[PDB]
Amino acid sequence: IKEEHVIIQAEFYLNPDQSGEFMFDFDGDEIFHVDMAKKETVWRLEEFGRFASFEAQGALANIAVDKANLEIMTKRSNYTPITNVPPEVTVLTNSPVELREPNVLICFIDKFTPPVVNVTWLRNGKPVTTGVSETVFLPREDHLFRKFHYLPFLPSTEDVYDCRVEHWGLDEPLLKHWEFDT
Amino acid sequence: DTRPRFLEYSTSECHFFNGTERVRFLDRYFYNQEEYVRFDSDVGEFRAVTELGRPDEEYWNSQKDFLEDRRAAVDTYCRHNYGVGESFTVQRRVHPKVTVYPSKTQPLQHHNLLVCSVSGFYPGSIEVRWFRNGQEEKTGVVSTGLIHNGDWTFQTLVMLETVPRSGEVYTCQVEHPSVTSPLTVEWRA
Amino acid sequence: RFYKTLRAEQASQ
Ligand SMILES: *[C@@H]1O[C@H](CO)[C@@H](O[C@@H]2O[C@H](CO)[C@@H](O)[C@H](O)[C@H]2NC(C)=O)[C@H](O)[C@H]1NC(C)=O
Ligand SMILES: *[C@@H]1O[C@H](CO)[C@@H](O)[C@H](O)[C@H]1NC(C)=O
Ligand SMILES: *[C@@H]1O[C@H](CO)[C@@H](O)[C@H](O)[C@H]1NC(C)=O
Ligand code: NA
Ligand code: NA
Ligand code: NA
Repeated sequence: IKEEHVIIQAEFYLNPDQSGEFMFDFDGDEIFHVDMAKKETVWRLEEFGRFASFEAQGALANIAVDKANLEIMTKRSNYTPITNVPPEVTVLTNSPVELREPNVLICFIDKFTPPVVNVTWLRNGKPVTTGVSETVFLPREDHLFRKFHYLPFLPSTEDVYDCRVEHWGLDEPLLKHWEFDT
Repeated sequence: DTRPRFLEYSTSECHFFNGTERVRFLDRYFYNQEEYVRFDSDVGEFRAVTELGRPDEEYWNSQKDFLEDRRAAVDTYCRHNYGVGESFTVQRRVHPKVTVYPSKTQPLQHHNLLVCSVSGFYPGSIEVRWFRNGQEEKTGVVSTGLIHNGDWTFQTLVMLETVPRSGEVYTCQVEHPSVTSPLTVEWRA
Repeated sequence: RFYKTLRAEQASQ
């Protein structure tokens, strides 16, 4: 006997950053998250928001409790800070790449904690932000996180790409390379 | 940033079996890297995972309205949320793109590789099979497995170890819940 | 239809 599906409500509060996140995950995919700054529900695919609703205020009230719980747990642990766990970074394409046929570079960041990263896409060693997207911090069966970053691009034999990941568990920012084959 | 960090993290998990016939609900709490306390609907009360969570097991089990809310979750929360998104999650069907291309071994081995790339599909469960002159190939079939793209799509690359002969017809066949008939892509040397 | 939040509760102080 094996489960068919899993729905997870994952939330965190982090000090001293004073940052929190609230999201729902279905079988490893983000259904939605709450934009804390705008106090609004952000759907992963637009169609979801046409079929379902979520009141952001409930996520905001939970985040305030998560913050209170962080203060209580921080004291109970005798002020023990987190040990950083650096991520594993994989760069792949959405599909096999063909010259001048638009495609997407996927940077998969996995098995890390705390849930804080700085991710830069590099085209020939230069920062690029056009059409980029990302997931929030996604849950794993363990205490660790996963995240995806996306870069749509027009494949050429000339251009090279890097996904540059900064995490406090990393001595230096981690660069994962991609270039067209043959 | 060298500043010490302090993390509070929780997951409220709904595990579904045979539709919604059986549901297992988990309310899990983590401080930094440590899961310290949880509520398991199969158990029926909070239980410390570690010593750090003993004060919460004791206190939360004494909070009558809170424990009843957790006990009702399988229906009021799990079954409720399953139904809300059912049409676009459980019933989401996204048909695959099937691409076949040869690949050289590096350095050259006796065989070369025939790649069957199956992409942009949902759900993750798929069957990708290689055929040589209408006969299934079980040997020389290598896959990196199922790859999640993090965007409600999956991909997989299934390679066939080949010794390509003049008039051999290779066929990659794909079966997936999004399609009623097996999808095929033929390749000739 | 609305997704429901499972409400958080303050820990033992
Ligand atoms: C991500 O980027 C920022 C900035 O480079 C880092 O955090 C601090 O941000 C402010 C400015 O906005 C500065 O005062 C600090 O100097 C920054 N810290 C450092 C060491 O430069 C942040 O540390 C980076 N996050 C990660 C996970 O590496
Ligand atoms: C916190 O301090 C108390 C008393 O000195 C001790 O019993 C306990 O083990 C400590 N816990 C941790 C996580 O350091
Ligand atoms: C699913 O639940 C019902 C309970 O009446 C049963 O008819 C059916 O056999 C179950 N299917 C499986 C695979 O357990
Ligand atoms: Na190719
Ligand atoms: Na266990
Ligand atoms: Na509703």
